[PDB]
Amino acid sequence: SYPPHMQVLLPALSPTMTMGTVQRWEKKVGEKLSEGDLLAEIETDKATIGFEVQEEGYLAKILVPEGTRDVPLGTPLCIIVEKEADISAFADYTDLK
Amino acid sequence: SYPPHMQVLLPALSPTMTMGTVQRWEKKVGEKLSEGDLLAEIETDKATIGFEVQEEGYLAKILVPEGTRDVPLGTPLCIIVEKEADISAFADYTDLK
Amino acid sequence: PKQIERYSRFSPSPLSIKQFLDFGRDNACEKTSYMFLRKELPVRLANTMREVNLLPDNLLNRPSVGLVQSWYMQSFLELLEYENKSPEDPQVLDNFLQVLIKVRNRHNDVVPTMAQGVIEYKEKFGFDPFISTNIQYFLDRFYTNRISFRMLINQHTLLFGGDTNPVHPKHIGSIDPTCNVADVVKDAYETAKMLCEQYYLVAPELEVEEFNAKAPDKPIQVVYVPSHLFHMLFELFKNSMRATVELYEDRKEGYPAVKTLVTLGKEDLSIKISDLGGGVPLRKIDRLFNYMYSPLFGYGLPISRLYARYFQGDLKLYSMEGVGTDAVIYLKALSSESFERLPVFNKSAWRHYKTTPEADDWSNPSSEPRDASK
Amino acid sequence: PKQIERYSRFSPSPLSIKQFLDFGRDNACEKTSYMFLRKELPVRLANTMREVNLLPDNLLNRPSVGLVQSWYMQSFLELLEYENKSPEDPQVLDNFLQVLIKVRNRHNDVVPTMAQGVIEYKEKFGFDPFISTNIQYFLDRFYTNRISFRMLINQHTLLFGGDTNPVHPKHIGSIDPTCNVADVVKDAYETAKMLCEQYYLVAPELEVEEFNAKAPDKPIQVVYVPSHLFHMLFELFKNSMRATVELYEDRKEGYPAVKTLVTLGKEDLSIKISDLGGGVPLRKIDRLFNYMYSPLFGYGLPISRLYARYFQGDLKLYSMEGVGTDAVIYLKALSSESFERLPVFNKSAWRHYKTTPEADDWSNPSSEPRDASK
Ligand SMILES: [K+]
Ligand SMILES: [K+]
Repeated sequence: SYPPHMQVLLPALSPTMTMGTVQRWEKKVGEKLSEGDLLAEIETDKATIGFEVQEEGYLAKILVPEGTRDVPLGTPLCIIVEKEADISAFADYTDLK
Repeated sequence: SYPPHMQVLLPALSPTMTMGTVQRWEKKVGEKLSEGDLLAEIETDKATIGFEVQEEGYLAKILVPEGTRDVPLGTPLCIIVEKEADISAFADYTDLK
Repeated sequence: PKQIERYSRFSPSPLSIKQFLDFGRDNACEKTSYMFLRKELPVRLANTMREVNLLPDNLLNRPSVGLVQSWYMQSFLELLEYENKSPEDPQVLDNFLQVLIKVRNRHNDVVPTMAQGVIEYKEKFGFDPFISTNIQYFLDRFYTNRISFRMLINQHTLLFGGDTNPVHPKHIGSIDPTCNVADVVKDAYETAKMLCEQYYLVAPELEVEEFNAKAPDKPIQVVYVPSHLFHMLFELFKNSMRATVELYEDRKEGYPAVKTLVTLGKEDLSIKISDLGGGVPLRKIDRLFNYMYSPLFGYGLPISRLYARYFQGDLKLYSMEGVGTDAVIYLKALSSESFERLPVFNKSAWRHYKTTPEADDWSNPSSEPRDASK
Repeated sequence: PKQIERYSRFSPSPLSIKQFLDFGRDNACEKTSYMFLRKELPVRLANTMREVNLLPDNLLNRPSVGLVQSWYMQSFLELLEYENKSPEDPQVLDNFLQVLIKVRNRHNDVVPTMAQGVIEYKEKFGFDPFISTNIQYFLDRFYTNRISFRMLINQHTLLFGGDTNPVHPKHIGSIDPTCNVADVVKDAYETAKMLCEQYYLVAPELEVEEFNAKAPDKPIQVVYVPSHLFHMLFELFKNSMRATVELYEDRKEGYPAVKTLVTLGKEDLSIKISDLGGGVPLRKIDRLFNYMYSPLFGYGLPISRLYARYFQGDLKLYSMEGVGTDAVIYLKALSSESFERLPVFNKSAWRHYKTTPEADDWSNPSSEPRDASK
């Protein structure tokens, strides 16, 4: 359909956070993603937070661009793919066991 | 025979080095060995040199103990094994493709 | 520890002196404070606890470390009880206040209990290279978070504890909006002087100069927490008095004063304490802040520097071996720039605990270098 | 680059001032020196080259970087020709000497050519966070190795170049065994003064105090390379004179002196240059040594500090915003403790070039923190 892929959702990064600004991407489309790499800076009212890659892969696409303010919780932010072959398939915008 | 295994030989770590003192092991028997980890301090007449793991594995046995002075080039120093199952087999002292 | 994992994954909310002040002066709404603190304190404890579990097992094992850990666990669980207790009931407000007191008390001995821990560990497993810098990293973070819990609790209890006749009524919680620096300097000095005189039967005189570039004649004032500043000054004076008195106790010279310059610029409030106590070679300086190289618990200099860095300040030493030493406290001049600096547990932090020793970056000589004459 | 891989895997041999001195005074055997240098120089160049290939491609691409690189390659290959040319032929000895001269010359412009490189790169790709500290790491290492090539070559050419009538005949190569510090201080001052007077039409006076704790009345002397020390002092005096003169050019006050204390202890020789040029806020200090935040090429402070750290010394600044700044050079008191500090290429080094940005360890506030009054 599309190749096997993960959607990165904006968590509440602090107990009272209901939205945040995506202040900066720290990864490029195409780039490998190791668990714990820095992914983006999220800015709230309370803090500027280094958001970390939770699962390893390759950045397939950025669904929310730098600067977008007030992004709500749950908003998908980007797509992660298991293999770099599959990044191409996504410039067009569950075998993932 | 013995399980598949690598022998770590003392290189010339500097162009004029003909021997060195094994001043300190920085790894324990049993410990995982990643390429580039620090393995031992080798002391010469010229310098104290951090000797690095060149190949990944598990430390199987230490053939030369801390403090041994004037160890010549080529002297085997320790044994490295691919899998941790095989460390046991070596407390007794080419499918390695 | 599922609740601990989750809370350890939360990011701290650093507050500024401005915010504390603006909150206490203009607002002072208990609901807001409780709602903030019921979440923030567990966040902070969980971030620290996660790091304490990353210590080497040989240190983790020490009964003192275990005791600290269960104290934190016990505080975390007590705080977690408020997550779903509504502020609209003023009853809940009151009990929460009691719980804060309860945990401030429980945490009274944390600093030296931890200290006991690492001493236990050193005098039983020895002083090593990489592990030391690891414990260093940990203690800075742990003691800073601890200073910050205490700050937050003190603000709440002082503001809502309902103290009928409060010691410092112009203060806003623990914050003095017109803290007069020279006064704290003099006070810290007098109290070091008393301890120094008690033991050495003599003590140097204090001399204090000010330069307010902001407005030259006018006494220098800062928005700050006086007892933090007190603490820092006291430790430096104690060192300067001991160095001076030790150097001149066998000399005919007469004791040099311990001098203080206080300056205020567009952004720094600086306090330089100078003595002629003979100085310290450079190589021994960095170790003065290393907890486990440490008459009159030697954690005084490292902790003091933690107080300074806690609101974006700093504390630095510079000596001239053979003559004397300067110690400088830097504070932010503006409350609006004095944010809490808090240890955040994340992968970056995790990496420090999992760092395996690596080859030195830079050369190291042989300990018997070739004799170039022969 | 197979020969470069191999030599980059070799470890540098750091030498001490004692060794240089003992070699030139007592021994002075050309064979020994050639045998040492024919191996050591390629080792050093290969260690550096390997790191230059790890730069970001956007910097690697700059023609200036490429030029530096081919200069090194060209030197490495020329040196490698001696690996199997015997010292017993004195002919070989002579040509090697010529080759050293040839590469000192070729390397004459390395510092500013590299500087051009990173400027090209910044003004064309912008100033970023992690990359900056990366270039910082690289330049410290690169400029230090460069200082060290020059040191080694100068020792050999001065000792064996057969100079009929040498400028400083009591010196041993470039090392002065009785370098009188105040003299270098005065000289460095006079030459800053001249440039300062040229442009500002005025300059502060120098004042110099000494304290020799070793032996109190006796002029302070060190075994050292005078022109390194000169270089350091000159840069600090230039800054202190410019700060002072700029601050008082609109004042009725009369210009404060620039003061120097020189002290000598059991292990440190310390030189503190003090001015009342108004100081610098703390936040701007660390950047004074960051190459790419940089009237009268601003690499002067970072390079000077590289000279100090090169023989296990250091160079530090401490200011009081609103008043003035102290700069201190620390040198080892003992030649026996003054080892070269050399950048070693290994996995540790490699790791610095491959560091991907990571979350901050410590908290960072929002740039619009919640208004606590509302
Ligand atoms: K966290
Ligand atoms: K190397």
